[PDB]
Amino acid sequence: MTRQVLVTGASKGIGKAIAVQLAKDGFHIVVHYMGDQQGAQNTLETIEQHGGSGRLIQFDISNREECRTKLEADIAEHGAYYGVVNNAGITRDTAFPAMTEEEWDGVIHTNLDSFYNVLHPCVMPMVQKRKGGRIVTLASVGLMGNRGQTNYSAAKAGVIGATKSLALELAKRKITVNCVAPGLIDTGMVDEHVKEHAMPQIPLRRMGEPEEVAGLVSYLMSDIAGYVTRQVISVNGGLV
Amino acid sequence: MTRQVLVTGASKGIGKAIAVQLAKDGFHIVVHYMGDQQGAQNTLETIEQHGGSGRLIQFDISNREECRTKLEADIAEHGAYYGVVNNAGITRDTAFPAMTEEEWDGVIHTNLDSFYNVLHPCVMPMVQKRKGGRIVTLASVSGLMGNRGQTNYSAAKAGVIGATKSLALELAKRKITVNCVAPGLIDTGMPQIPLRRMGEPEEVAGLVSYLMSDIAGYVTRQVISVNGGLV
Amino acid sequence: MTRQVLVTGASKGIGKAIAVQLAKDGFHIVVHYMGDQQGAQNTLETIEQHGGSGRLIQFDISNREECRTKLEADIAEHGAYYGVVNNAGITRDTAFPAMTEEEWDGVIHTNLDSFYNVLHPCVMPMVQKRKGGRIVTLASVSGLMGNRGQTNYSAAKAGVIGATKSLALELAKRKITVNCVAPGLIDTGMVDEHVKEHAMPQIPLRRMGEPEEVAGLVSYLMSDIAGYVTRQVISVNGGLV
Amino acid sequence: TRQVLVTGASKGIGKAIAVQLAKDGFHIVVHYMGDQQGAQNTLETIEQHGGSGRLIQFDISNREECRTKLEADIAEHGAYYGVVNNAGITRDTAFPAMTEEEWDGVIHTNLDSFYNVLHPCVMPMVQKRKGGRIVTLAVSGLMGNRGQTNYSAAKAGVIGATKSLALELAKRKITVNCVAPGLIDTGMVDEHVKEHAMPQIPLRRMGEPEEVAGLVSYLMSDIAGYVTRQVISVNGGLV
Repeated sequence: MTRQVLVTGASKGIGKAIAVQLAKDGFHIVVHYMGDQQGAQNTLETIEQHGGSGRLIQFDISNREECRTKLEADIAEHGAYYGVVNNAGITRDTAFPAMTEEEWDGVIHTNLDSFYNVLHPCVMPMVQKRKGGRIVTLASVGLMGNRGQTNYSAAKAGVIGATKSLALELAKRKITVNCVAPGLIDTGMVDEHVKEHAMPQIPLRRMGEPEEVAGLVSYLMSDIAGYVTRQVISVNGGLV
Repeated sequence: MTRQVLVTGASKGIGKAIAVQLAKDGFHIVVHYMGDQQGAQNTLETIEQHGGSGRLIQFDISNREECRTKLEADIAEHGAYYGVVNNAGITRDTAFPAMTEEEWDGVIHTNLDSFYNVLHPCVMPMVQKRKGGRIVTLASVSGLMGNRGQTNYSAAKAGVIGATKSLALELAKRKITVNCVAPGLIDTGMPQIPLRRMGEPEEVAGLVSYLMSDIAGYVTRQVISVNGGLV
Repeated sequence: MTRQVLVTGASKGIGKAIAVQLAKDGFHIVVHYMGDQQGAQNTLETIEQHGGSGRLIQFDISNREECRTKLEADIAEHGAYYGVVNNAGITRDTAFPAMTEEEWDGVIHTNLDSFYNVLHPCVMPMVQKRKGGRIVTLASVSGLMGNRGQTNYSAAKAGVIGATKSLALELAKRKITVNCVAPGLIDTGMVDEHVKEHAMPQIPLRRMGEPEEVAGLVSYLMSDIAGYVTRQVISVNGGLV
Repeated sequence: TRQVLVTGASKGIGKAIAVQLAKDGFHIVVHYMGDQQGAQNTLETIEQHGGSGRLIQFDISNREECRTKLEADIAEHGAYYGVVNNAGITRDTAFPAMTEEEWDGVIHTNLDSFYNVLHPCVMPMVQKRKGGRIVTLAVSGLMGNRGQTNYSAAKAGVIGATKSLALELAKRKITVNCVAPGLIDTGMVDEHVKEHAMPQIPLRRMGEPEEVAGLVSYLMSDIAGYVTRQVISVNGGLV
């Protein structure tokens, strides 16, 4: 009966807004967090006070072994997830010639390897339950490239390509696979010089809110969105 | 403080499903038709059956002066639309070497010139109400990727995409989102589609519904595909 | 065997550069013009003076019947074209609310209807000659992402791209490739300078392109080794998009 | 006077590119990892037809080997004018069955490639102040796979890296583009793949390596200096 949705990074910002909204939609939210147990608990309590249901889960997304262990156990105990939302991390400009090995490797392995680390333990349980499903990845913002971000652009484009290929793979199981690509989102601590930097590039001349990303994820998660797959959809105020 | 949404081609198929879903969403639907009054009436009947509301309107999207006259009179009587859904459009499939003048022109006119004919009388009244707004055009996977026998249709729908993105840039400062919905193959009465089925009219309407919703206010200048994974 | 290539709008700028370069490549160029006869003869004289061959043709790409008559007569007399470069176009820039009927219609029916008006008389002869061929349409970055004050131009060029892809699919088995070239901002001379450096910061290369730089990509697509490139829209825009 | 590194030039597309770019007049650095026979023949063919070049060996998966060999080669001969970074061969694996090693290995070979080969080359190029050309090579467009999430992730990542680097080096008159071939007849193509793919290809034939090399030749050419940040597909209409 009940449909469970794992939301990574649901202790803060975009992941928290997604978790709250999907709980409102009726999904049993698995609120994931890395270190911030207080924030995850806050998310879950917000969910419960607005009439929904969920539970916490903890793992470090860059720790593949830990991801597998915690997810396989949570799944063995509670059943396969109907949905998996894989949220993104932050970026830091660095010009390619100046870029160090660690900057390249770290960006690639935190932003691209998390696709495998989080989704591999989750996909076949979802297939085996044969009730369809939903997978939604999120970009750091992937389609266009950006100065000083060859590593983050490679990672984000990689996620997009992995997402689309997996969409082709899982189409026959009635699991939709889509990527959401937000523009500049106001998550509460963004640099002023960042706002200053990009606001003229944004037709709507304003930052997006986390709830605005969550609305798009809520749509993709909904039953009527079952013919939408293999897509990367941007919520960026017209930036691109 | 009712919010009115014009839906062209709403007497049948995708247009009908959009009109019905948006009425369920709480919008007052202006059900447009050209000759299919019976279909339009059935749409409005269903709208009221679900507890919604709306009204009919008649014009030929290809007749620019008729469009302007009827739309401006409707806006005079009831106020400006909050949303416009530009859905009407025909196909005249054929090999390009065999394609006639009529087969080219009719497709361009009904599919692409309707952008100007329907939206031009509607934009400034929308802007002047200073309450934001929504414009959703309809294209096709054909417009994104090309398709044999559809040089005309692919041209017209790709053109709708380009016009839509431009208008998005123009109207963003009034908080009016402008987006385009590109359905794949829709069953309105197959091994190249990953989901291995045709789409349903309601599945197009669901995406139009999302775009018409208040929480979609930061999505603009987009062409979003509901196509089973074709592209 | 001589291969004829029609080049619309070849009296000036990009069309001229394409005509001159293709003549250098060895193609017999049909230099088309609408009103600018002297520019077209300038193009043909350049071609001739570097040892190439060509001939003029006149018609208005807006006038479908004139296009058909002139192209059918030229092809009846000289045989089917091997290549067609659909280059000619117009802009009528305006914000959408202020845009007139004629500013919308003129752009759609000159830039987008051109596809049918020029290519329909030319495709079946090309196919019938069973030698393969080349069709290259010219669009714009405006038709890829949209631009303020260009709902009409963006629509027409996006439409050109969609038609190009569909025709590519129809003709692929005929060994005719069909592609679209999308230039960025090209220095055609006398280009308005406010427009110019308003556009400079969007262009990574921090310069406008040269007509020869567009002609070089058309020249590549026209070449035999490009026979596996079709259904593509290729941008020459200094990294704009 | 203008040197071009061509990785994977011992065979197939890489060989075709090396041969053609040498006919265009570039001095080709013919790279190989294990296929020394093939690279020797690539260089010998170049020289027989009146061109010039030299061999270089390294494993593109070994960042250290790449850096040492490329820095040494550049120190002796000066920075490359062009770098062509070719792609490996694809493999089917359903995502559920895919192993840690299949994922990590494809990312490491097909994506980290970008850093391992290009990073030693970019700043020297910039410092020579003669402009330059970088071309990455993505096999794309096919339908009906049993899964290629890792290869498609790496190829999409290469495209993103390429476009971003294009943005960085635009000011330096260095163009950076990606070429995405369809199904190319390298002589080692599975019969099953030919059968399944051909009805999806409007041209109804595989491409020839020389048809990819012609597009690389165009991008390397001086007249192509206004083409940058692009992915250009040579695929017979596949997509």
